[PDB]
Amino acid sequence: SRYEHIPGPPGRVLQDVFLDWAKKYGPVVRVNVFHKTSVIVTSPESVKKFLMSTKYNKDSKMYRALQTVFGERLFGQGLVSECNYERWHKQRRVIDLAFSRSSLVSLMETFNEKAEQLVEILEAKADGQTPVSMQDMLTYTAMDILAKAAFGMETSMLLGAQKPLSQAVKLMLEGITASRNKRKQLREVRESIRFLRQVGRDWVQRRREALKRGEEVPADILTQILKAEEGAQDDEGLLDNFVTFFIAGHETSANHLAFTVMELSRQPEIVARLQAEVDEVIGSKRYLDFEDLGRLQYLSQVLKESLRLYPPAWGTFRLLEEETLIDGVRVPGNTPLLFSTYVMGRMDTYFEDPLTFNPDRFGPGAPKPRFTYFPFSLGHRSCIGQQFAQMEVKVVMAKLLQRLEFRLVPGQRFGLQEQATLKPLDPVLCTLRPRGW
Ligand code: HEM
Ligand SMILES: O=C(C1CC1)n1ccc2c(-c3cnco3)cc(C(F)(F)F)cc21
Repeated sequence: SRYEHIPGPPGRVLQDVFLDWAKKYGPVVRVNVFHKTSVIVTSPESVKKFLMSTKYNKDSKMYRALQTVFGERLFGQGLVSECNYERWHKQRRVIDLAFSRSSLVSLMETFNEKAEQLVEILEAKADGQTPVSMQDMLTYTAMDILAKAAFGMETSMLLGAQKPLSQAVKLMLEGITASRNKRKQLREVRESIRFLRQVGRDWVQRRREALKRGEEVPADILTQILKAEEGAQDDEGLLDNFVTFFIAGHETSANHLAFTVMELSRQPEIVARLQAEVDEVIGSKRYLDFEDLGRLQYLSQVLKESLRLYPPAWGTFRLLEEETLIDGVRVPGNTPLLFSTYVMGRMDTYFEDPLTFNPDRFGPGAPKPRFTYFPFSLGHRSCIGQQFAQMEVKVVMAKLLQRLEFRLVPGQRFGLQEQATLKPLDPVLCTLRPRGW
């Protein structure tokens, strides 16, 4: 009853329903999300007010399904799911060191090596006939990159290894979804979460044993994850961040790559322009240097436009503590506010012809979106891995565009699914040819 006065209702996803309601009912709309009454806020004035202030913190109730699933601790109080400002700030500042310019520049070797491995695997299948799941292949690549870059470990998913680990991730993601929106499913989800935490325990032991033997350990994300736990009573905080980074550090990047390949399959002119750009910047070089990344300007725009229509992480929640007027609507105290870059990206009020894929929206001369576009969120709780992700995806995309032509298999859909994050409903099945053919 406390919300009844708020405007609202009395390969398609829940986010599409929210979009329809925002269009119908205005910038402040009552909705049910994660079993809780929330208010979706879609004015840029509100995005700015709430996201750009340390006064507004995440609503812990809306992160429960990341913290724990079916009684199994998952992300716990890791960097994404910690909602206490002071606890978050402490760990954020330590882990930030692993995302410095210099830290990220050193990762270019890993990015290049895994992208090269992917391209070689794909080239061998480029007979214009063999169907290849680009969603699967890009997910394996993202996983392999993350494991090496963040933890110094070789998952070798591109070689067909670690199928149990692949299964564990899938079931865990299904578990999050089931929790927030029987006997065998619970068993499989619980065991999957325990498995992921066990991988953490194993890899942490390997790190600590290497350090004690005085072997060479390159500073990485794990280094800082350990540093943040220096004098902790147990390893539960460490494992929280291990799992957080293990999942967050590949899942959204994989989704973003899959969406981009999927969309580009019906954009031949844009693809021809991307092919030309890659040809001009990197030529026949096997390896992309950091300085080459900045020169791939058109690719940068395509990837931004991809995130406008297809943000893997659709938004975020803040807790409104006290009754506040939001865009002429009285919103009661102790209310989750939902911010969605997905919704705002598809609203004609914010983007002309919103369903048109147009990289020119992000052109040098173009007016930059003002608080209407946030695929990495905004403010203090923005994505720590933004620059990491932007670099790795550019390396992967550039090498694909350098070497291969993709055709989406007829019947493949462009629809979305929500599985904790947004991703293509279909496997992005393509046939492939070498460039030139
Ligand atoms: C294209 C790829 C990516 C997208 C679209 C993305 C998106 C986001 C978004 C929207 C948030 C805010 C989430 C919230 O408010 O609940 C976030 C936070 C975060 N992301 Fe990402 N992300 C990406 C890649 C990565 C990578 C590569 C890493 C790690 C290597 C990562 C780790 C994190 C972490 C740890 C947070 C929590 C940050 C904090 O609260 O201090 N993400 N990301
Ligand atoms: O579920 C939520 C919230 C409450 C809405 N999330 C907020 C960001 C995020 C990320 C992520 C952020 N950067 C990289 O990955 C990943 C996932 C997961 F694990 F399901 F894949 C869930 C996420």
